[PDB]
Amino acid sequence: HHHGSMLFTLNDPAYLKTGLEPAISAKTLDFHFNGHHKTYLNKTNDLVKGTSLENKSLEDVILVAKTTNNAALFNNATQLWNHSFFWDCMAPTNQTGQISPELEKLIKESFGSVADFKKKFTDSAIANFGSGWTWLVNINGKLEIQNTSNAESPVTLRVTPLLTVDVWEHAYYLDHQNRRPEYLNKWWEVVNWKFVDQQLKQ
Amino acid sequence: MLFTLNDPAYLKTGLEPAISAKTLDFHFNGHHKTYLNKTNDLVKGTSLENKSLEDVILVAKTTNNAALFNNATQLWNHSFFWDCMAPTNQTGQISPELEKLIKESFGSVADFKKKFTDSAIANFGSGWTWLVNINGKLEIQNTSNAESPVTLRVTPLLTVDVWEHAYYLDHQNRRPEYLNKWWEVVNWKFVDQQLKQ
Amino acid sequence: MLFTLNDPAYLKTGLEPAISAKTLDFHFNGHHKTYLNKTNDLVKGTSLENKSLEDVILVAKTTNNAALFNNATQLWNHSFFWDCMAPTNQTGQISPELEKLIKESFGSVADFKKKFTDSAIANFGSGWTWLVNINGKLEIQNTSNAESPVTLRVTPLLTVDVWEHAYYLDHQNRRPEYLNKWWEVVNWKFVDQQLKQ
Amino acid sequence: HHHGSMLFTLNDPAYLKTGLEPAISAKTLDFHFNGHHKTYLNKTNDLVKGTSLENKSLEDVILVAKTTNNAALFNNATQLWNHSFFWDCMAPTNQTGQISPELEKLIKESFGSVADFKKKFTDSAIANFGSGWTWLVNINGKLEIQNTSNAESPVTLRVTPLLTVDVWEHAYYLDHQNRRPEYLNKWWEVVNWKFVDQQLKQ
Ligand SMILES: [Fe+2]
Ligand SMILES: [Fe+2]
Ligand SMILES: [Fe+2]
Ligand SMILES: [Fe+2]
Repeated sequence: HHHGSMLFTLNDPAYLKTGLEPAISAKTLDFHFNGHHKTYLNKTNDLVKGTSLENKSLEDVILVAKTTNNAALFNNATQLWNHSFFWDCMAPTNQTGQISPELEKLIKESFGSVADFKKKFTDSAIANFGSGWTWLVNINGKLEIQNTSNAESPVTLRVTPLLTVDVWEHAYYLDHQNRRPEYLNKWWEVVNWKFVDQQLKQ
Repeated sequence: MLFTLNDPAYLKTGLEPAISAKTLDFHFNGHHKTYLNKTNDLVKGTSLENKSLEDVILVAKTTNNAALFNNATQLWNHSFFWDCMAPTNQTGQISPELEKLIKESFGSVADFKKKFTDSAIANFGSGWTWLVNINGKLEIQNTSNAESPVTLRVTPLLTVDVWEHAYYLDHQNRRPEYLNKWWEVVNWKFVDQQLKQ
Repeated sequence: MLFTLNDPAYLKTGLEPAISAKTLDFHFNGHHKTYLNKTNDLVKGTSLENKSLEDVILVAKTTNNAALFNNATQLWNHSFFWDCMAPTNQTGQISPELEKLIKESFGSVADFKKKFTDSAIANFGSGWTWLVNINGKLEIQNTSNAESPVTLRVTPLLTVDVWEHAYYLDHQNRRPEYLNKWWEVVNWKFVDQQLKQ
Repeated sequence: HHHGSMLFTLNDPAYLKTGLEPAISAKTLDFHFNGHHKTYLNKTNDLVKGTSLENKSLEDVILVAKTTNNAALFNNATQLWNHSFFWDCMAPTNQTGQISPELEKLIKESFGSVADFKKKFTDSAIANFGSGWTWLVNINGKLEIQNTSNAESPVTLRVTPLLTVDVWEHAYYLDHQNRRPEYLNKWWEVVNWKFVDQQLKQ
């Protein structure tokens, strides 16, 4: 069938060892990336080998898992994608850039103001019960805030994800314990707005 | 501009032996127009006015709006469903490209039909059974109630409706008999056109 | 020993104008007996032999056994459904006890019926709409597919089946008209007995 | 209308300050009980007061939330109950007691052996994806293992809960981070078997 075996791989986030203070500590990123993310990577790779999914791209694996209702594969493959997306969403504070004019317009149009968007994104992330994610998605020029639970993700949907925050407790418990609002508040300072704008141009 | 529907071409003729014109009257003039009315009502006076149905569906899904998602997606599902069928003498045939991908994912066309049929039979409650194209690999997907691959980064090729209203008047609980007769009204040229858009 | 059903006393007469004898023919002899045989098939050769249907349902629910849960609970749901109805001349009345709890919980019987009815209309897809007693406080519950309060620490008082097969032959897409006329067959004697013991 | 208003309350677990080493540290119990459990208690009391659920038992409030699909009420009220049950399920390693011959009888029958039960329960709890709980329940004399998600709980069901472990990440992340198997491994050493026996015989 093939003799060109491939697996998924992960590269260190550039800020892995220095951290994302004051939002996310270097300690948290160690357990988050070397623990959770690599666990999802190894499990996705184990479940796909020796099957018709070997060598398929991660997004094809995610959509096959979703359409065939394969829970174990969906949970690991989509968690593998969500964290890779999550790392691009953030940067050390001095390297975040700013909201582009074009992106600022669509935030105003969909939410009134940038300040209002942040509060509604934050309140939505706080209200997201249990493990999951809160997303900013672009629907053909209209922006929306989406909550998902556990590994569910808009990567499966006909939308463009612009931004996500992880509210699984492992994303913040070492630094913030039960104070998720304090986690989300400081997380705004590490949002990589250069990436959000680049996601908008596609 | 409100969303609108046009009668399926075979509305008065029916799709015997799968679906009678009687059933099509209730299915289109009842259920499908009901979904159309609710959708227009839910969108009227909102920021969703003058947006496509697909945008309306994805807005409903991403914002977890059940009432809007259920009616707008059901509105899309039936329009796709009607396009998937034709009277037995106007079905066309499975294209060489499509047979090729069917054989790849399921071995043979006969095997595909079998598994597709078993999947629709196993689909408990209300819902739909779909054939989708995932970047060159075909898959059979069951969805519940109004759920639909129209939300997903996949291409739907074919669907059969297994809500009981799609078949109860002609077949009552004989859903297997509905599905196997349903194969005779599959609009294969539509399926092939979905593969090559 | 394996589970059994006995014919509803009114199987040949129907519940006109709510449910015809024909609908009852497919509803009982088709679906309900199908759920019975599959429940019987799944518990045969297993540790569930000898256990009551309720134990089987709770075992299926706690172990996430979908096939066993769907069949066994639908098997219970339909039995409870039949006892909830009677021919229009044999429905009995709302007792003073139940009437007090209805207006305590819902304001008036008129507001209750409207809201129970509005609830069943809103119960999207296949499912059931229930009146339940929670230690003296009553509530309206919507469930999907085979889901049921029989698993819960509540006492069920009344249910209407809104699977489309429950009503499609008599009312097709007119679920409100099925519910409107379903009220005339509510075995209000039975609902009051559920309120005791 | 009456003149004896009531509220839900919590008492400190007896081991709150000593901890449950090596399974759960005193620091975790501080955030878990004083943080999470008390937050669930105040939200439950705040949601019911001034309503027709005021002065109703915790179990009645839960079934009303569940039957009427009241998400905010169900999540807080049921989590209030889940943790209270969880604290009774545990005791310091020197005060756990032993499995009674009658409880041992039902375990062997439903699971083959006590060794096989612990593995199944542990494997079930490791596979419980996201936030949730893993339970041992008695169904009219037959025992079963149940996984639930987020706040879901057999307190809603016509069964007797015998034992639960909390697998929300806040239950273990400060002591064990992503090593949930190691948390569950040590958690067996703090299981209060005499509480499990009392649940069976009541
Ligand atoms: Fe994470
Ligand atoms: Fe339909
Ligand atoms: Fe039914
Ligand atoms: Fe907890």
